[PDB]
Amino acid sequence: MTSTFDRVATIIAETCDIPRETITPESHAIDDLGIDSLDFLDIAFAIDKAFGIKLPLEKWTQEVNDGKATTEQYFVLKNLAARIDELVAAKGALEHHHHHH
Repeated sequence: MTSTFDRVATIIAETCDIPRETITPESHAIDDLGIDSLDFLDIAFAIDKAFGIKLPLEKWTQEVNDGKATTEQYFVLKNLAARIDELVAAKGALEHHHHHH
């Protein structure tokens, strides 16, 4: 299991001084966790380093605000982790499988 959510939940924990374990996959960064979109830029930049991916977070936030998309689709842990995991697979070409404890 490439626990993409797990690593991002840890990043969020470090960001907003909160326990990682209380962040569930269906937690909304803004509505639920009470984390502003500006902090979510820093979170995404920490993901950018961690996974070695380029999150177009600027366009995703723009889609939300311009009614192209809803906030949930990019700012919920399950959806965000899926976006990340797609970009890890796309850049990797080979399988991004990594086992851990």
